Amino acid sequence: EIVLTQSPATLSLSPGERATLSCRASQSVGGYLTWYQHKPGQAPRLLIFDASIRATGIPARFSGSGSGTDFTLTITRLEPEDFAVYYCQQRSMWPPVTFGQGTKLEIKRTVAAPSVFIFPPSDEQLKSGTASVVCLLNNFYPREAKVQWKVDNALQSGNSQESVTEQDSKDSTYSLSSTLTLSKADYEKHKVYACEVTHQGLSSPVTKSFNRG
Amino acid sequence: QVRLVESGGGVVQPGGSLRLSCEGSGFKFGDHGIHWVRQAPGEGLQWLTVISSDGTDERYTDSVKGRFTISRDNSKNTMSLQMNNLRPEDMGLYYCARDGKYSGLLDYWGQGTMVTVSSASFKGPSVFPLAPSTAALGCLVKDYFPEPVTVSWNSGALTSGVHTFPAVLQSSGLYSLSSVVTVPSSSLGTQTYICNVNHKPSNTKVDKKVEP
Repeated sequence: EIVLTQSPATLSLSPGERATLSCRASQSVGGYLTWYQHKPGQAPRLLIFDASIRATGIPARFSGSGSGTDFTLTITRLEPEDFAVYYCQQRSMWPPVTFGQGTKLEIKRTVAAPSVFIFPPSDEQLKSGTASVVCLLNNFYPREAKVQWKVDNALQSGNSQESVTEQDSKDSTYSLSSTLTLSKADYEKHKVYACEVTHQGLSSPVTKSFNRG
Repeated sequence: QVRLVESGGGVVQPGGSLRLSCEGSGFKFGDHGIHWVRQAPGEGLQWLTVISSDGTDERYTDSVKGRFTISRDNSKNTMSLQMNNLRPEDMGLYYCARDGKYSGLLDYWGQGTMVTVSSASFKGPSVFPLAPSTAALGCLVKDYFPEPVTVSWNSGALTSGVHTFPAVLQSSGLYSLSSVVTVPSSSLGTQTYICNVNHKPSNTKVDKKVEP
């Protein structure tokens, strides 16, 4: 069964620049290979099939090259409409029809450090027996960030969940939401609730905290 | 004006079944074969099945082999896939994609219908406040099932500095999400901020006022 490996996983680039995406098959599918474009909430879009040929409506900034095992997709002069996810798909040996895990073409921007906010649980929630502490990381670039919850100096792990927005159409920023969840009984026996953020726009970790009370 | 429209998706319990459907348009449809490809959350694309363009060959991938059966009826421009004994590996977005004039070429795709496999019962959200002390404030839309929910701020009038996050699935099997907005700290005791939450799956509406 053929396995496509795409690189890089995520490509950060600026418009006007050249983007080069690779797709390695585990075994010559040779000519045979498509490339697809995918924007969130949208239907995939065929770009070029049989490796080098663009379908109709697809721009010239897009060219496919390659054979058997190694393939490349070059978007030679980036428009903002291309930042999407790109997938390669094989069709020499199927089923099954395989895909790579996609490459995400994202926008390079300058480093923007996160504005951090911590939010205590509402009294209303605490009556139902649970407590949600929320830490917001607002409009930062790049995307990689690190949230570390601390309760009374103890590092928490396994009791948080996180979510990141799509890159802003206007800013090219990302924001992240982290929720630390604990029982009400636990929330009440502790005091210091802190959110430690590590990001490349900071010389050192930022910590927002509050004391219950 | 090639259109592939999926229908049928929904919620189901593990071990249950659904019947999906794909209606074609702007093209002569028995002519091409039809594919189902699915996209689970935080995941890529994986192929599942194709039915030739006449009625005769039907391929499946190892994994739905036994559990899934595909079909069509060109005189109607549909095609359909019955999925049985559904598991939570089956959960995701299902696209029907056309095949090239076996091409193995999905040349036009649909947007997809959503399949949810959960033993969780429908439930409307508890909406909590994320109170401010520029400031940040929001609403915590918690313990709802299933997706989705929409959030507005001040009935559509607060649109700037609004970040509504993707929901997260907790162990309860209930979802949880956040919607924040950044505003001027000078507006806090002056301007009212209300998040409008709409969870259509449960016929539930909540407006939550958030103050300091």
